[PDB]
Amino acid sequence: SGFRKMAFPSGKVEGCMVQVTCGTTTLNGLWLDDVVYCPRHVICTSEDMLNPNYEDLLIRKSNHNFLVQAGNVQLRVIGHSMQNCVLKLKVDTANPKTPKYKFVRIQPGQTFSVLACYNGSPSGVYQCAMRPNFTIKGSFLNGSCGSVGFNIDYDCVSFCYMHHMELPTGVHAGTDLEGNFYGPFVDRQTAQAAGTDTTITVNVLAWLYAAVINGDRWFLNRFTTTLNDFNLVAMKYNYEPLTQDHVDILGPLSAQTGIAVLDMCASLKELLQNGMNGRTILGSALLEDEFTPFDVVRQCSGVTFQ
Amino acid sequence: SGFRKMAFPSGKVEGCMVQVTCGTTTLNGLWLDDVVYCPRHVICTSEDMLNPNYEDLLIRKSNHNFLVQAGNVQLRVIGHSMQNCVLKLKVDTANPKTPKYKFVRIQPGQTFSVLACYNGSPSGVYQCAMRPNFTIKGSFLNGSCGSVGFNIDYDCVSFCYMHHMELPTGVHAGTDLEGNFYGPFVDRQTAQAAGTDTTITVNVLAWLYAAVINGDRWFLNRFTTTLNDFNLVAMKYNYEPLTQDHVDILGPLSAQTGIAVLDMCASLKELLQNGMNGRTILGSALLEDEFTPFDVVRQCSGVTFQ
Ligand SMILES: CN(C)c1cccc(Oc2cnc(Nc3cccc(O)c3)nc2)c1
Ligand SMILES: [Cl-]
Ligand SMILES: [Cl-]
Repeated sequence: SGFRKMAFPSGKVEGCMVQVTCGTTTLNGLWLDDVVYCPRHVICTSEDMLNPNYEDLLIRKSNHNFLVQAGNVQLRVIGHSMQNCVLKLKVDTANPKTPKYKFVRIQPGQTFSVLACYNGSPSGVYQCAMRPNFTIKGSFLNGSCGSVGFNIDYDCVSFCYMHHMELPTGVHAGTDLEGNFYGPFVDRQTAQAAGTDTTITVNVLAWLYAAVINGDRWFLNRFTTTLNDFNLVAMKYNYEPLTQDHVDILGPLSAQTGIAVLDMCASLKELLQNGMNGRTILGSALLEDEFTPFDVVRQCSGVTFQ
Repeated sequence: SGFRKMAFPSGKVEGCMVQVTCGTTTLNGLWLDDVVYCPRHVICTSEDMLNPNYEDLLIRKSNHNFLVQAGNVQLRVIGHSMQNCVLKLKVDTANPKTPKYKFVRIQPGQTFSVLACYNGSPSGVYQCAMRPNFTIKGSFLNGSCGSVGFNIDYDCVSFCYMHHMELPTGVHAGTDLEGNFYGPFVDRQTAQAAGTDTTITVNVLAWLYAAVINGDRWFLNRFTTTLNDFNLVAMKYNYEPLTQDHVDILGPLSAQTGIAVLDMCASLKELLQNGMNGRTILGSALLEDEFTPFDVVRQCSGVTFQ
């Protein structure tokens, strides 16, 4: 038993991390097969940060201007190109540590592990959720750009995030591995509106199920509700609307606990309308929304999904 | 910026994880050089866990009773012996991925990363604190026994914990890698009292410094406190007493922020007495105590490992 924010083991990703330097600036790159991926603002200086012309800056560069180091071994760069906001440096050697992998663009509300890195060397690993407003709340210092987010299914690493910037609000923004930013953000040193955020309803319900499985049951009540009534409450409390697809995804947790999904929705409704009265759920004094139903099952391997 | 509960990169430890099966009992082992370390209760049957005579059970065991799988390959047990509560299986093949390592017995209040494993395969990684009462509040399901906890310093993995059991209360107990249990616990299926626990006061103060570094400052006040007077309030709220040694350890964080240690104590004194009034610190609605002063500096400094 127990329930803890749990990241994926990072070994497979560690072996892909390298250090990329262009003139002054160093950040991290991801070496897969014979291509290194890194944020394109590596080719930038503070003179250029408010409105970089990335096409012109890249024209001034040549293969040998990109210093790429995998641990202690220097890599030979044989080509470069820009795809959206990432650079792809072709190297003469395929990474012998390349895992089985895919590139994926995740949906808001999905979770992933981040391997925070500096100078191509790993520093730590933690779980993030892609907020509804397409930011993440991580731990990213100077030089952490190019650190990636990922999920592991058996033996395939699905890379879904590369870190590019911290907004003036202190939250974080980045791209998929094709270089496309999550959300409306751009790679320039400017104040940028992140949309209104909201709480990931389906994740709160999954975490309430995890709590019941772990023996925390005080919030269970004698009430039920409708999807429509619940969604009225959710909208009032800045929660994401709950769809039948969400109900469907919560099915296996409903089955293990025997608590109908709409009964749990009535429990959540009461928590939102009355607060938690100073009590806790799974060690937390607020309602947690960064565990997916998948995340919960992984840590409660008693429920039946297949 | 940003402060997150962060585990060490787990790659070096993943390469040492194997599966140990004895009869119908499978758990995890740690393969360093030509020895596989695992909990000795792997040799117990269901009906033997009330009061096993491990000496007699081990005598009855033969090398071929221990099936050890390392990925696709099964190792060949050529030796079996017992060191306190850990079983040591000599194998005819040394681990080529053995990292630089030490065995270390940690102190209550210190933190370490746990690599949760099942059937010899790493499942996830998270950060824990050894509680003052020598338990840990982890996330462990059946078969997780043998999962290890560790720290990394530079390039050396310091193994400090091996998981052995879940207490009937749902917290967790284990040994150092010499097989000595942390706390008053023994490896028999008995109800065992874990001592009264306390909050790690030095860690809470370290975490408050982390919040100030990340822009959370509302808790700060212009109140003064003596160490002795703060300890009167701490004892009322089941906080462990703060010593000069603790004050000294927080020095670097006091220097970085310009907030004297005892002034931070005055801040914590108010938070314990009046609570948080619904406000949060670093996203949390309660006081966090699983970050050491080192953890805070390490994170806010970007320290890496290679
Ligand atoms: C997207 N992103 C992170 C980005 C984009 C383009 C250039 C780029 O490179 C920089 C930006 N800023 C600075 N220094 C700096 C110091 C104090 C205040 C200040 O606003 C800026 N140094 C390099 C980063
Ligand atoms: Cl995830
Ligand atoms: Cl630690």
